[PDB]
Amino acid sequence: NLLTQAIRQQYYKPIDVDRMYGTIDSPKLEELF
Amino acid sequence: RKFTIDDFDIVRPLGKGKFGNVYLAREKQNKFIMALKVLFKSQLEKEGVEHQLRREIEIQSHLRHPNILRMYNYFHDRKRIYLMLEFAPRGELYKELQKHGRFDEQRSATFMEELADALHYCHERKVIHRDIKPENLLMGYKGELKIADFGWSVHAPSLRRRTMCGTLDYLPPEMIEGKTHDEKVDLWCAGVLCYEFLVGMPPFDSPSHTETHRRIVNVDLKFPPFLSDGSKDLISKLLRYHPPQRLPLKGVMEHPWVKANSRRVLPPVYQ
Ligand SMILES: CCS(=O)(=O)Nc1ccc2c(c1)C(/C(=N/c1ccc(CN3CCCCC3)cc1)c1ccccc1)C(=O)N2
Repeated sequence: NLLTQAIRQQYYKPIDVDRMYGTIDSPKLEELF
Repeated sequence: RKFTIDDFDIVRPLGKGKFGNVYLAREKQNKFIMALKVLFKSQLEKEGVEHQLRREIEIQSHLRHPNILRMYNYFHDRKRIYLMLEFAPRGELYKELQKHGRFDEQRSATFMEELADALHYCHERKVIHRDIKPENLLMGYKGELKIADFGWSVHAPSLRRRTMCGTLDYLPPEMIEGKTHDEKVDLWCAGVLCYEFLVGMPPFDSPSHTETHRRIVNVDLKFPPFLSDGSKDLISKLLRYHPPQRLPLKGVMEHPWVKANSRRVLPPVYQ
């Protein structure tokens, strides 16, 4: 479908994951358990 | 603000993972497809894998390499812990090996160059993987190896290690013998892996754990006739009884058989 085609565009057009995700806060490890 | 499950559209399940199901999902704001591993807080605690999952997350979340499955972030709710992970479109490497029986030299060498590069990145950070085997590897859009599980991994800044861990056919002699071990256990496992890629079975395969232990500690390596001299040279240089004598990871990447056969391609990077 346009998922296979969506997966292909992700490979060729990488996003700035380090910024788009590596910047967002995350729960502390203590909180998790 | 951090992430919540409402930030994603769950497309479909991808299968069972370690202590949790994995689902293909798309993060809404970016319409970015990723895998979501879902763990139940109560199952974890009741299975005593709390101080185990933390280490796996603690290590995997800080590794950024094309051949290491990326953990983008993670979040939790009342009952679940969600890991936002890189989606590896081609799935399980072990399934591909099982389907083909054995890989040809090109495929094996490419995987070996990728593996060595990723393990070198880990070692430069004092991370020892300790459980390299086909089942812990996934494959990217273009078939690139992705180390995807870090269950036995350890950040070992100084002191040697004593824990026996890993998988039977992949254990280095030093673990079987109860000695301390260091990052060189990954060099041994890489040699077992190259052999299994090319042959379809690990080198010390035996009916009992005692006979396999025996074959490993005597490095009872018997090369099938169809292997090239180059692949045997590389395997023989990794599967050395003495850890100090094993070929370094940089050596695997520069080995002639790897250079002559690898068709490794680096994924496009952002910019
Ligand atoms: C190895 C870490 S784990 O927690 O055990 N599982 C894991 C971790 C992170 C993931 C994944 C799993 C996948 C993941 N990807 C995957 C990708 C594609 C498929 C569908 N087919 C499978 C046959 C080959 C073509 C693709 C199945 C799975 C997956 C989920 C569950 C079991 C095996 C493989 C992924 O893309 N990211």
